[PDB]
Amino acid sequence: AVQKVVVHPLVLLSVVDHFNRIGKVGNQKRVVGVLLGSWQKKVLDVSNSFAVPFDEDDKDDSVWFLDHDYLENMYGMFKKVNARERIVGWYHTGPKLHKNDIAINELMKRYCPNSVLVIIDVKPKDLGLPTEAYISVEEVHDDGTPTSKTFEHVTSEIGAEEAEEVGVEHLLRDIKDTTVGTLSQRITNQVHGLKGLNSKLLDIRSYLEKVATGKLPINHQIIYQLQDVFNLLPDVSLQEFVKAFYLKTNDQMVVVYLASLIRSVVALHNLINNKIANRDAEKKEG
Amino acid sequence: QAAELFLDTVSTFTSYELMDYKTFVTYTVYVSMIALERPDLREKVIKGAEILEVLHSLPAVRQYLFSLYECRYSVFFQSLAVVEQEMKKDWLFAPHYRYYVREMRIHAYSQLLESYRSLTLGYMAEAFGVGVEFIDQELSRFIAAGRLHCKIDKVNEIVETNRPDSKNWQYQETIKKGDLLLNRVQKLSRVINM
Amino acid sequence: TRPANHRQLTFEEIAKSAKITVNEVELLVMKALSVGLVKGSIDEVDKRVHMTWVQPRVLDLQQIKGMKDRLEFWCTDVKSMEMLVEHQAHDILT
Amino acid sequence: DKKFHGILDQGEGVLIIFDEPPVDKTYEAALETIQNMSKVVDSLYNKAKKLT
Amino acid sequence: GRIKAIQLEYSEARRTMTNALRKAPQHTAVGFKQTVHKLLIVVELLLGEIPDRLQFRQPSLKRSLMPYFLLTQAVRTGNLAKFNQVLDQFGEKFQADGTYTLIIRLRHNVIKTGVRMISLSYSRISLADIAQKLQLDSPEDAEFIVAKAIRDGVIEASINHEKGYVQSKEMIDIYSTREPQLAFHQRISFCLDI
Amino acid sequence: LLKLFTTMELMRWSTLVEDYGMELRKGSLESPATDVFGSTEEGEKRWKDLKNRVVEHNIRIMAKYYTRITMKRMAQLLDLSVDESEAFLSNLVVNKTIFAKVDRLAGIINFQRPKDPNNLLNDWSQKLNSLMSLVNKTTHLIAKEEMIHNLQ
Amino acid sequence: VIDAFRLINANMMVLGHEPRQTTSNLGHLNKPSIQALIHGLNRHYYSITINYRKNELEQKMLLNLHKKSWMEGLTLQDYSEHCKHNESVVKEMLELAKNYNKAVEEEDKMTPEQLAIKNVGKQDPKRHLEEHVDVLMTSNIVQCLAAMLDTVVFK
Repeated sequence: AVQKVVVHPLVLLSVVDHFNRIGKVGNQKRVVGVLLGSWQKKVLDVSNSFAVPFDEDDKDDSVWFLDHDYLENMYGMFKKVNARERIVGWYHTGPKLHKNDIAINELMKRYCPNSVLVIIDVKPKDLGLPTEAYISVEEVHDDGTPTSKTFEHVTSEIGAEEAEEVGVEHLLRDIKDTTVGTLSQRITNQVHGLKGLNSKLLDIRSYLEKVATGKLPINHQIIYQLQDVFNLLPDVSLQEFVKAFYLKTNDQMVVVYLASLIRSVVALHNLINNKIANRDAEKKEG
Repeated sequence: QAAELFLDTVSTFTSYELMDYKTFVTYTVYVSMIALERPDLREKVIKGAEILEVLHSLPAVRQYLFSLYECRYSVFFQSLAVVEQEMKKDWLFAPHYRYYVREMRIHAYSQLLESYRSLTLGYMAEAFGVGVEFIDQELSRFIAAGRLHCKIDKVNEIVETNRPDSKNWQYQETIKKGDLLLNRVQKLSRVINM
Repeated sequence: TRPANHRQLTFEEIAKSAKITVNEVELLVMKALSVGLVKGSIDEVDKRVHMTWVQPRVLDLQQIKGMKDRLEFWCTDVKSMEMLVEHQAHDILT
Repeated sequence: DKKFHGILDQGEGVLIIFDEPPVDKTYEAALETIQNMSKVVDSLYNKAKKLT
Repeated sequence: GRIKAIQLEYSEARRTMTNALRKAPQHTAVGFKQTVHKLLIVVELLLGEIPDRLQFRQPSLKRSLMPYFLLTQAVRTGNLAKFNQVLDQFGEKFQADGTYTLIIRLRHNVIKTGVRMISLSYSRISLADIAQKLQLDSPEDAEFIVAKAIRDGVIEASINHEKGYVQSKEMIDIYSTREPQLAFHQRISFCLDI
Repeated sequence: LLKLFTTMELMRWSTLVEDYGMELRKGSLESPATDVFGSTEEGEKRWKDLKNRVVEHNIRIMAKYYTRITMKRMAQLLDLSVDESEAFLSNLVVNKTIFAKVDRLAGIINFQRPKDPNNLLNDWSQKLNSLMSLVNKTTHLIAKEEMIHNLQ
Repeated sequence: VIDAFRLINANMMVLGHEPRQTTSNLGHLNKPSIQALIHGLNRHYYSITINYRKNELEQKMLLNLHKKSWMEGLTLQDYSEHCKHNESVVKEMLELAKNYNKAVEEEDKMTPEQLAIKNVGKQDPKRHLEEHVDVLMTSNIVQCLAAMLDTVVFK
């Protein structure tokens, strides 16, 4: 299907504004709308979004309303302002992927035959990216239920347009990884990556709590992947692998050695260049 | 450097003021073998038209060069002894006359040991000049020096070759070269700022 | 059954457990690999068969508890390596 | 003559063949760079020793 | 530097002096340069590292270091008789400079260096032959020092007590080991320091 | 023809001939068989060529599933004498078709390229990438099940 | 660059009485742009100060979202290609370093301003050499560090 879905900052912001605009109830309620955007070379881009009215009682989650006329009427407005953008999917806060959001996609399947739903939290206090993009994929089997239809995840990242980036960076003026070198990498990928790995691993452990207190009767497939995960663990570091590592870890140190030595020489010449400067100035002065 | 420069000027020698051509070829042949490797000789001093003709007038030097290539090691030393005594007397070469003889010997040993794997020093004691204790004594000093990759087993009187990869030497010297430069930069630092 | 560390099934150790002669186990391993059901290589010098990936199967309720152990022993290892960088790299952060 | 990469074993008349991988580079470049800067630091001495 | 030198704290003795050398005045203080140099070369010799040959040729060190240059000739060569024959010749000047105490303890090093090179160049050398090359004066005691040299890490390979030959292990492929990284850390740490 | 696709078909030329001797004499129509193989000279050449292809298939397939195969057992699978097996192997190796280095002093021939330091480590890099992706996929499948039906 | 505006009445200018009745030193903080002043700035319309409202929920959901990655931290970046990049960069320092020698002798001459202007057409090894060194040290420090970090996270 689609390899990845890029979400522009404007759409991200128009969803936070939507929740606060209607979230006067306070306790809890999702918010659902319709996404707009365009894609090229099998890579989706989402730029604009508008709010579609949507209500649903909590009990017996098979009741909900989405205004088709509002979707059709408003899209006539957005089409006039910008013709390039056409409906591509829908969004909803829905932190936990509520169950009823598998027949809703059928409602929006009319306007976009291959639509994607992006769940974007409005109240994020976490470390991961707050944009999960799912696509509908169909396959019926004899294990789950006679009617089988499940979402498949597509990697999503926050994009940036030339005009939006100007505003986005102006709006922050709060913190930036200035001098983006060894300092940002040691923190933007190494430490953060470990944090994510732990959380995902902890997520797996939480599900495995079913061993004692069964929640679902062994999903079967989840176990299959977990078995493959363990086999894929790098082979014990005791064989010829250890020699290969040293022959490469040390090989990288020579370049570091050479780079440092060149750095010292240039640093020493720089001090000489400056030191002779003030000595010459002082000598002439007195 | 001399071998590369001299070999280029072998065919163009207008500087008769010093080292008349007859001696210039000898110098080019005396430093050519200590400088370049065997494949380079094949098309620089052996097949070379200019140099082969001059040697016809010099019987001693010609047998010295072709001895190494022809692998007549017995005549090599007898030729390397005369070059030994001549280099001492000759100016501009006496300062490193000892270095030339020792370095040429190593260049000859490695040439013979490269082909085989487990040749016996009894076989070397005849095909590389007389003496079984001399080859034992001479070989031992050179292995300790770090060159002449080979390792001697006395009780069975056999020398087995080894194949050190071209990284141990490369690393061993990148640290020794680095140390020399590193010391120099250190001494500059103390020179400035008292 | 074998832990991933050893996985050095010898030719004899396979024939005995399947009732084959030693001079025939070779066609068995290839048959398994041809279908795509196990992955590995065959070394007919020391008479060994390497295995690297046996197709996953079902684990009722006890091998899954053991799977929990391997995640606890692994989450705690990754946890330690996180604070190690965070503590010795306090200056390089934020 | 650097055509093969093996040795002859006179014990049983066998011609062992070796791979002999390349020099790998990235060390001559480092080695020459060290020596090139070796004289660059030399050029720095006369800029300071005989100047300041 | 000298206080640690006499108390077997050699490792820091060399580093302390060399730091004093580079911080010592260059143009003047020539008198004490000889004394600092003399002790450092003796301290290095005990440690085992070969002192640089550059400072045995300086104009102001040629004469002074001659009694100590000849010493390094015997220490570098594994033979023990040369060291003894060098001590009796210049023992007085060692007395005069108040450093003879440190030299009489070099007899162990003259064997350690020789055993290192002898085990480096040979692979299976008869036990009796070891004594002749090291001038041990007897084969019975050769085993212990050869045996003792193994404990400290001077040489690696073991010995065959019954047969009577000292064997050496083929120590190759040093690059893969982690030692090169350790050597690079030392240079890297200081180079990033300056 | 299906014998060249599935099961990797370690073929025995003895079995191939005995199971398919019809393609040389007669069959349902055998019209191409008489022309393709039934001739005296032109057809006979195609008999040797087929054996070469059948031997080529055995050698190539054994390469995928073998790290080191003794020379003697190689002949049995290929159905040729040891000397002939070397001759065919050399022909393939010299033409840059199958990688194989043979140590005829011990009758062992290994089909493994001497692992390079970067290739050994590069594969380790790819193992992590799949492992990391699977972990991400594993968790994302858990939410579809654990966090969907539980709430119900 | 927004500079929201509003119109001034023509009656006031006819009356001549200055509008906006300034009662605080708040509006006279931004110097009007000369380009805008050429047109009807403070003559046919007056600018109004523009500021912005920002909250942590907005900021944290934009700043901590724009440039982020999920798992790129523990990726070893094509180990075969990494050393090839090093070889090309280092080889450039071999020639770059040599030109550094030739760029030190001719320096420290009279009229350094003449020397300063003399570096306006030819590459200066003083800066070029440093640029390569900077990338070389960070690439390997990160690349090497991920090697040991991975070796403990995974088995």
